[PDB]
Amino acid sequence: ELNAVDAKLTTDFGQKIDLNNSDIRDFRGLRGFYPNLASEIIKNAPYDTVEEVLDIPGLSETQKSRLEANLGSFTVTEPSIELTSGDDRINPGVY
Amino acid sequence: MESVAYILVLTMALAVLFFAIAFREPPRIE
Amino acid sequence: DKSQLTYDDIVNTGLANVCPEISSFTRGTIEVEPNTKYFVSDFCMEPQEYFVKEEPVNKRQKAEYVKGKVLTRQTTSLEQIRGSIAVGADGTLTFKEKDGIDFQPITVLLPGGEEVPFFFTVKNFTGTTEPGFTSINSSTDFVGDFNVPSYRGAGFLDPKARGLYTGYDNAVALPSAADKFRTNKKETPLGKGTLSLQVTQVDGSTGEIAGIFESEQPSDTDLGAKEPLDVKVRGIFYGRVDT
Amino acid sequence: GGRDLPSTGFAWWSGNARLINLSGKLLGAHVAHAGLIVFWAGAMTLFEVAHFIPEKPMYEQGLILLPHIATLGWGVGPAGEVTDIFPFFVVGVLHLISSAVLGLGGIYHALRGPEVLEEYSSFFGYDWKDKNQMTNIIGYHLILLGCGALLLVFKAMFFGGVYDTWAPGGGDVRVITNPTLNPAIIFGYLLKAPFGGEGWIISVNNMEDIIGGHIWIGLICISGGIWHILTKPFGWARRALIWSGEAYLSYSLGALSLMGFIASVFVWFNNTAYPSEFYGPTGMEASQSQAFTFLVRDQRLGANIASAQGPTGLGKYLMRSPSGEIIFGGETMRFWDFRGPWLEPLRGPNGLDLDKLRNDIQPWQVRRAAEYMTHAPLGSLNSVGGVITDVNSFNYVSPRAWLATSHFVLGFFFLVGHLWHAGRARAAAAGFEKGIDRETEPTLFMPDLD
Amino acid sequence: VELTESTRTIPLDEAGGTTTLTARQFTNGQKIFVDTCTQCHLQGKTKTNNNVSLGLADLAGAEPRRDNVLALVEFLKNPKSYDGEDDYSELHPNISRPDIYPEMRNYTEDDIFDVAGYTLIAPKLDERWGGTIYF
Amino acid sequence: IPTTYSPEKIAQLQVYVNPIAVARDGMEKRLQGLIADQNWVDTQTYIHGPLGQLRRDMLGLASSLLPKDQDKAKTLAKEVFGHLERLDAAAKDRNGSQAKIQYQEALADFDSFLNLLP
Amino acid sequence: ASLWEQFCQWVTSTNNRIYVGWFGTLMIPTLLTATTCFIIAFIAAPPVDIDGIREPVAGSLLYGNNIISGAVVPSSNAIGLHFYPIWEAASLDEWLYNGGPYQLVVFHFLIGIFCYMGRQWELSYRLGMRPWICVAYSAPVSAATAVFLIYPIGQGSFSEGMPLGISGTFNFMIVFQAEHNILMHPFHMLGVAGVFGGSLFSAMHGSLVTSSLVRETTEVESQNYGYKFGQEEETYNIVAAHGYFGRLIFQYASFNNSRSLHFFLGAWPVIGIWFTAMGVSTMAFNLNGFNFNQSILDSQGRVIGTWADVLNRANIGFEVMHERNAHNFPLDLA
Ligand code: CLA
Ligand code: CLA
Ligand code: CLA
Ligand code: CLA
Ligand code: CLA
Ligand SMILES: CC1=C(/C=C/C(C)=C/C=C/C(C)=C/C=C/C=C(C)/C=C/C=C(C)/C=C/C2=C(C)CCCC2(C)C)C(C)(C)CCC1
Ligand SMILES: CC1=C(/C=C/C(C)=C/C=C/C(C)=C/C=C/C=C(C)/C=C/C=C(C)/C=C/C2=C(C)CCCC2(C)C)C(C)(C)CCC1
Ligand SMILES: CCCCCCCCCCCCO[C@@H]1O[C@H](CO)[C@@H](O[C@H]2O[C@H](CO)[C@@H](O)[C@H](O)[C@H]2O)[C@H](O)[C@H]1O
Ligand code: OEX
Ligand SMILES: [Ca+2]
Ligand SMILES: [Cl-]
Ligand SMILES: [Cl-]
Repeated sequence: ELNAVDAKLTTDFGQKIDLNNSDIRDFRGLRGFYPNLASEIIKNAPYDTVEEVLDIPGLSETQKSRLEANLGSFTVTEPSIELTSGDDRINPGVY
Repeated sequence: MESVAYILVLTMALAVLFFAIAFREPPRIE
Repeated sequence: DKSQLTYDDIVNTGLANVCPEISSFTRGTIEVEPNTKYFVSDFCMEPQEYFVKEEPVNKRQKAEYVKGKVLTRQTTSLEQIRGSIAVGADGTLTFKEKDGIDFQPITVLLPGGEEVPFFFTVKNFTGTTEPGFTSINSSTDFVGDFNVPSYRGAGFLDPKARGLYTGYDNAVALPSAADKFRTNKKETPLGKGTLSLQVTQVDGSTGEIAGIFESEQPSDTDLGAKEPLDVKVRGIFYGRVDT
Repeated sequence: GGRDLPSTGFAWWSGNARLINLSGKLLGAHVAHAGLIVFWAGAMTLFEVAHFIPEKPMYEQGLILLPHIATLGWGVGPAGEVTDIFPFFVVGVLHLISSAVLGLGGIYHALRGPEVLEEYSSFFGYDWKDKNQMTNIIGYHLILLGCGALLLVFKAMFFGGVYDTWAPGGGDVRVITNPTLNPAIIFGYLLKAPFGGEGWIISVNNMEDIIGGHIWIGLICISGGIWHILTKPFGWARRALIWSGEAYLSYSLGALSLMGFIASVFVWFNNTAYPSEFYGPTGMEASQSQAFTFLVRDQRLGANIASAQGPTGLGKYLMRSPSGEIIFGGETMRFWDFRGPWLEPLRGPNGLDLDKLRNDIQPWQVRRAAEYMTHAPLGSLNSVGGVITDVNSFNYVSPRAWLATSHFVLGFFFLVGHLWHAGRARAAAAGFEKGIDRETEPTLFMPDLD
Repeated sequence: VELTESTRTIPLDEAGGTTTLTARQFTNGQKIFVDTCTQCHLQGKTKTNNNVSLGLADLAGAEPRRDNVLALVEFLKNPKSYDGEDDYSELHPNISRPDIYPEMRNYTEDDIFDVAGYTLIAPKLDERWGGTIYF
Repeated sequence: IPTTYSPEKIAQLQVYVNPIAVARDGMEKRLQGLIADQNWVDTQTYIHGPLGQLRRDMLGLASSLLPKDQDKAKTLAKEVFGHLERLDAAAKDRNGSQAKIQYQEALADFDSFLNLLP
Repeated sequence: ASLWEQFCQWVTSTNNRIYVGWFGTLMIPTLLTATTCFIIAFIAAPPVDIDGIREPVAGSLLYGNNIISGAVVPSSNAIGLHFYPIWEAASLDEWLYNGGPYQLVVFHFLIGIFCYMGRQWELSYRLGMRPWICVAYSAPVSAATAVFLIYPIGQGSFSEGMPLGISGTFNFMIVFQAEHNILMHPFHMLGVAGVFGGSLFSAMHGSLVTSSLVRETTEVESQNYGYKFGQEEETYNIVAAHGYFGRLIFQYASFNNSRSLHFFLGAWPVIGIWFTAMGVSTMAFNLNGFNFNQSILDSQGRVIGTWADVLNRANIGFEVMHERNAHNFPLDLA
């Protein structure tokens, strides 16, 4: 039987960047995200849908415009504790 | 039960060491 | 019992694993409002006694707790924990744990040779009192729940390099029997613990509370390999409620 | 004076052993070798100055003498920046000219002086059996060693001070006005365990402690010098020791071996008398810097560094030492006894304080940690920096690594010299250094073992 | 093959401009990279923060993109964060702060141009340029 | 030889005087309370921490000043560092009175250093 | 006459079957302590948290090891260089968990072998011998001190000392190579020259002496009975051995003086092992073996590999997998 993150990689977590589970390094392909906007996204997790990432308080016009410019790169899955415990979304042991 | 076999073979070597020191053939000048 | 002690005075003495105490008895109260929030500045927790619940071969004999000795050294204390105490509209008192050094891995040795590692923690602890409280006093008792995350992280590797998001998913040392083992699949679920913090000593002039705690939690499963044992931890706690 | 093996019984590869009972030639060999030591000091300092980029760190440029001069407070300012190139050049020039003088003197005594000084003067004439004259020479050398220790004290107290890496405002050349004369502190440095967290005398952590110990060392050496000049060796010393030139050489070899081992450990662990602005970080400093650097980076990313648990269950950034102090996590848990001027601001009474880590980290501490982590004393023999799996693009080996390695090798080979000469001194004083006499072979008169 | 002109031809700006380095310029930029950059950027990684490496994809993903000469020169005058929001003048080595970074106070503008040119040429000579620390 | 603060000179000064202003502001906000509360651990970590670049910044200021205002600024900076050293020694001794006197002396020498700036 | 002088005469007696001496009065207690604790720990010690990450390693026979895999596991990385005797533990079980037996065994063993070297000198002095057998023994002593003491000191933890077991020694060597590239270190090369040449010259010496034995036995009995213990005369023809060996290579490559030959036989492996002890002791301070990785470039600048680059690929594979759960940061600083 698959473990938890293998079951996640079967889902849309393996195709693009999950606002609830994906690490901060996955936000580097989106211009203007790493490190500030990605840190705010990870800090304000979880999200029920993708659109409430535009409802994060503290978002200036530039951050809102860059999140609207790349809304099609994001999904939401159920927040999995295997990728979240001990701040693995910031440092999962990968350099 | 392999631990018994390991203990026996190590003990055999250490007993050989004791008997070779304590009960060697004495070197005699002749 | 440190107050003015320099780190040079404390280092290698084991006093850094000791939570601070109240200076004297000073048996007073902290007057609280009906519906506001206060901050707990440096909440500390020194575990003292450790018990693991026995699983007998029977399924009807009473399980009982057995004391354990700590194989790790004086690395068993939580400290510098920030949190909040909320007073309710009925009058109830809600202690909420925000952050700090709020976990320690602790291995306890049982009679019979069983070493039980566990994740002693106060992580995300929410605890409530009885209703009708107007002052944090010696009858204040926060009973509630805390999260016990898995002892091994999900990046941990077992001695055959199997883990959850890293490592093999099979026993590579046995190539024709690689997928026959239940320990091939790892899991790091969230367990639950129950903690009671009974406040026994309050200092009104400084906002210092102290008392005893009893916590109950699961032990390590080693990424789901074995069933978790029940670990009861008794000890004492200290904190500074900001008024 | 025999200069061949039929006239001496020593072959050419043992040929300086022909100098054992030839005092004036022996004095010439010494003075000539001393001149070699001062020559290397001068010429190496001139080389290091000629290969010095002063806006570059000294530890980046393979320098070992300019850090020693800078530690004394010559040509340096706050945080070890070189203000003046000239004092290093002066120290080099002075050693090189004094070495010329010493080489001329050594060559004179070795090639034209009296071969034996006992037919010229009773003051410089020494017989190895003459215990009083050898203790007089001990006393002279002791008086001058105490004067050198007091000269270091005079430099630190009345001549501009020394480099204090622990000084408030950052490390700087400061004048030591209150050296610790307390014998409890100074001599309890000698009773501290040579292990983790105690460090014997390697853990001397302030310039006041060093300067007070050097005042005590100067007083002790001058008192002991006056002692060996005023007294003859006592009966227990005469009955326990071998009294011969090879014996005294081997005693000094044992002392030198001890001192080389201690110097290797001193440059490896101590960052007070070997400041990291000049010698680079220690291994412990670089590991703690790596842990602190990634704590700062992940805290800037929003990670809760206190509550972050690692894969093993210990904290990823912060954990407890076996006595309970809040220390950096990871393998650096082993280096938790490290103290440094960039890290002591973030240390509370219980260890690393959470409030200071949360809101008191300065950019210079981040810069210093990144520099020290990327200048860890790890390097190939061909001077390729970093871990040995790294590719060839970083030309760096720490001076701490070079100094510790060299002086550990020298200390070991001087322990080997002590063993070789202590054994030969005992065999020669006992009379069987040349082999077993056939007629009086001692084993032939003993009972059989079984 | 040789160190050809196509190997030295690199993007100059964001508007499709290109510049071709000289052999001497490439050698000087390499020497400056050995002397000052490699202590953290050995083989194109970044030991202090390997999320932000010297790989070409890493340079292209910055705000604004740093896969051209003038962008790397601007980062070496006024370094920013990866998203361009924060100020890294007190945290990354640069030529505008000789007080805290004296190892680069003797570098001219052409030296910054040469080291930026090497930083753009070196990724197409090494396939492990900008990878994981241990790669 | 400007003999007056040039328009570029004040701008060049700014890079050094901003950490100096920050240090002065935190000296009259944090250090006084730390000494008054007998918080000697926090006093020592303040004078070695956020004050940990005071020497370099002050000496770069005093060198980057006017051609005839270098020496006076340098000796006032050295007096500040001396008072901070004696305050560190007093905090290690846990002496309140000496720490207060040295803090006042450091403040006076710092204010004279500030009056030297154009 | 005095009781103390009678004790001194017994201690320094050449008529003791095993020589004690003053170095032996330190050797015998330390070595017996280390031997007893090593045997008890090798059979029945519980698992030891060597990396200080609560990942205990079973080292003893009763916990599933065999002779090859069994080891007295080094003390915890959490201890580091800290002195960890029994009385510094809250219980014996905690002491066992943190690797206290390794510290006890290693410290008493190191004192004991230094006293063995002193005792070798002592007995050579009491027997009227020349004294330098202890100098030859100082090469294995230096190697043992390098791997049990000096490498922990330089690395800052007794968890980095060589484990007291066969597979533990192999683990030490493999991690050593991945981290220090010891094969590329010339001091290790000098050590390999020392051991290969020492075995070569042992085979040469033995084969030449056995080849030139004087006929003193029949073809039935063993030729070793041609030598009598304590005989005055030589048991083999050195001139015949020299004639053979100076025709096997050439005349001036062969020793004719037996004393120079035996000094060479002593000096070669001793100097080689001294150099390799210093190599391990200097890689304690991270002065590593040669790094020739990406040393050859083509004219474009592309890396042309050598055998050192393949060796580095092997070193990386050893490094990324070692202490798999102990590293949290990108660089293995120590
Ligand atoms: C530090 C190194 C050192 C020093 C100071 C000495 C010193 C000495 N050795 Mg010696 N030796 C050494 C290393 C050293 N050795 C080594 C490594 C070996 C092994 C090869 C030997 C083997 C050896 C033997 C076999 C003998 C000595 C002897 C001597 C003594 C007299 C030499 C003599 O009369 O002949 C003179 C030699 C010359 C005139 C040749 C010229 C050499 C000159 C001195 C070169 C130096 C000049 C320098 C360039 C000028 C600088 C001066 C100034 C202008 C700057 C002398 C005191 C002899 C002795 O025991 O005395 C009784 C003797 O028999 N040594
Ligand atoms: C450890 C070093 C040392 C020692 C013990 C000696 C010892 C001796 N020397 Mg020699 N010499 C040396 C080094 C040494 N020398 C050096 C470096 C030189 C080169 C300048 C000389 C050149 C030399 C010559 C040309 C002669 C001697 C002679 C003598 C003999 C008689 C000297 C005397 O008593 O007159 C009286 C002593 C004094 C008046 C003391 C004066 C104080 C000194 C010279 C100045 C102070 C030294 C320095 C400034 C202080 C610190 C040293 C510094 C490096 C830190 C004597 C056995 C003579 C001889 O061969 O005997 C027949 C002889 O003619 N020496
Ligand atoms: C380097 C300079 C120097 C030298 C070469 C000597 C040499 C000598 N001294 Mg002297 N001494 C010196 C400095 C020196 N001393 C100083 C600076 C002082 C002032 C404190 C003295 C005061 C002094 C006195 C009072 C005596 C000597 C005596 C002696 C003679 C025999 C000592 C002995 O047997 O050793 C061996 C010592 C022992 C066997 C005693 C046991 C000591 C234990 C084993 C030391 C433990 C050290 C430990 C292993 C290392 C850890 C370091 C730390 C914890 C101590 C000898 C010729 C004796 C003599 O003959 O009078 C003229 C004598 O009674 N000295
Ligand atoms: C305490 C001794 C010591 C130390 C720590 C250093 C350290 C350093 N030196 Mg220096 N040097 C020394 C002595 C020392 N040196 C001496 C005595 C000389 C005069 C010859 C020099 C001349 C010198 C020059 C010209 C240069 C250096 C340079 C350097 C730097 C780089 C080293 C390097 O890569 O070379 C390579 C390493 C080796 C060649 C290793 C050699 C191993 C030796 C031979 C081992 C000896 C074995 C043993 C003792 C023999 C007896 C054993 C026997 C019983 C069998 C480094 C900081 C360089 C630098 O960067 O300058 C700024 C530079 O170019 N040194
Ligand atoms: C200052 C300390 C000191 C002093 C004064 C002496 C003095 C003496 N020793 Mg001793 N010894 C010492 C330390 C010392 N030793 C050390 C540290 C060791 C361990 C290695 C020894 C081991 C030793 C042995 C085995 C012997 C002596 C012997 C001797 C006597 C004659 C030696 C000679 O002529 O030199 C001659 C010099 C040479 C033949 C050349 C040596 C060069 C070496 C092998 C390599 C040089 C390495 C160096 C680091 C440079 C690297 C070069 C590289 C780049 C190529 C002499 C009185 C002899 C004796 O017992 O007589 C009484 C003797 O048999 N010693
Ligand atoms: C006895 C003997 C010996 C020995 C010898 C010796 C050991 C010696 C020595 C010697 C010496 C010890 C020397 C020296 C020298 C020095 C000199 C001669 C110098 C100088 C100077 C100068 C001239 C300088 C200059 C300069 C300056 C001023 C600065 C700048 C730069 C220059 C460099 C230019 C032998 C072994 C051989 C053997 C035989 C016998
Ligand atoms: C400066 C300094 C200091 C100081 C130090 C001091 C003060 C010291 C000392 C010291 C000392 C004071 C020492 C010593 C030593 C000793 C020894 C090293 C010894 C010995 C021994 C011997 C050699 C013996 C032998 C013998 C025996 C065993 C018995 C019989 C007889 C005989 C002889 C054989 C301090 C750290 C504080 C700070 C920093 C700096
Ligand atoms: C003669 C000198 C003294 C000898 C040493 C002292 C006695 C120690 C050995 C006693 C003999 C075996 O003693 C006993 O062995 C068992 C079997 O492994 C150990 O048992 C241990 O391992 C077993 C399985 O491996 C598990 O149940 C458990 O992990 C632990 O209890 C006991 O901890 C030990 O008490
Ligand atoms: O322990 Mn044994 O090995 Ca010397 O290097 Mn870091 O720490 Mn751990 O990893 Mn790789
Ligand atoms: Ca640099
Ligand atoms: Cl780590
Ligand atoms: Cl491993």
